[PDB]
Amino acid sequence: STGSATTTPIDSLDDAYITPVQIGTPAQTLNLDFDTGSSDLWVFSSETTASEVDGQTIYTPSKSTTAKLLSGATWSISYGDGSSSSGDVYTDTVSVGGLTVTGQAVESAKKVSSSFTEDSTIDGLLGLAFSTLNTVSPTQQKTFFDNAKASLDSPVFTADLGYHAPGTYNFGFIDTTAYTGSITYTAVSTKQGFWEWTSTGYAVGSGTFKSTSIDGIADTGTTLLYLPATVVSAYWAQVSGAKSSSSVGGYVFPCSATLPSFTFGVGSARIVIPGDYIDFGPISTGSSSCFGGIQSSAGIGINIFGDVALKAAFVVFNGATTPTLGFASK
Ligand SMILES: c1cnc2c(c1)ccc1cccnc12
Repeated sequence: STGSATTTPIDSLDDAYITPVQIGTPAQTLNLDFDTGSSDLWVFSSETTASEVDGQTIYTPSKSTTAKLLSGATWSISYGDGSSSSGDVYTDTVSVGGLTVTGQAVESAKKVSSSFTEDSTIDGLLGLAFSTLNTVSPTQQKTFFDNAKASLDSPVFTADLGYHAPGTYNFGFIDTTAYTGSITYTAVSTKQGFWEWTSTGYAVGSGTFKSTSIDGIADTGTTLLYLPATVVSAYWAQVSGAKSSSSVGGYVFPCSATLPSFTFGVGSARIVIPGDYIDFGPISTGSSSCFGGIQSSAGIGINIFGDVALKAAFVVFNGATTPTLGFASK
């Protein structure tokens, strides 16, 4: 079997992407953020504290004939940006673009932190990292991808994110018309539970490529590209007037400046991120200072190839016995 669904940016900056997901019988459609950096499928629900819901579509397990309370199971997640959510667990039928999984753990949120409440367009998250990161206690649960794996024609999912435009998430097959040239595959380490890989270097604009190993994670749930301080400093040194601002919390640049492109290595292949993709607009309404899409990972502890980098490529997440990541130009 296969699945194919369209993903759409939530705003004009591509801060996040939402993909419609059908949960329960009869179907309840919720717009979820597909996150390859986490492993919990959690949603806003009829059980969420009324004051913490601001416009989201909620899942109502009492209206689903296939919903089952997973007696005594609880979940609690604390994301990298200080955001958190927690609640109880149900099992229910979940479908993504025609691909159906029965008995998928659906984590019903009882409490959500304010940053989730503020994003009215995001109804929950669909975790696509490895199942060892799932927070369900006392019995850890499998991701949607892990549950679908046996049924898929091929144990892969692909991410084709658009720049200020809709894109596609495909499950079970590789669309050979969605990319140009060939796909370069690279090794994945699953030790921390992430799609962790090693980039072979980088270039700023039309400069010389610097061969250096950069260990990072392919993360669809992170908006920006977080790289070591040395790399980020070399990029922003090429932008007149760019500087690191502690009040803003990162590198900012004059909105009138033209940004150079950024190249990252995947084996012997090169993926070019156009400079326009690194512009995240004014820091505040009316400001002539703009926020950069390439930031330091020094305070994070891990390098993250977020939406800024992934949207410049066709990306294959190969969940075979020995997992790999594929990258192609598009
Ligand atoms: C991810 C993280 N921080 C940001 C954005 C996206 C977009 C705009 C912005 C403006 C000021 C400060 N941070 C951000």
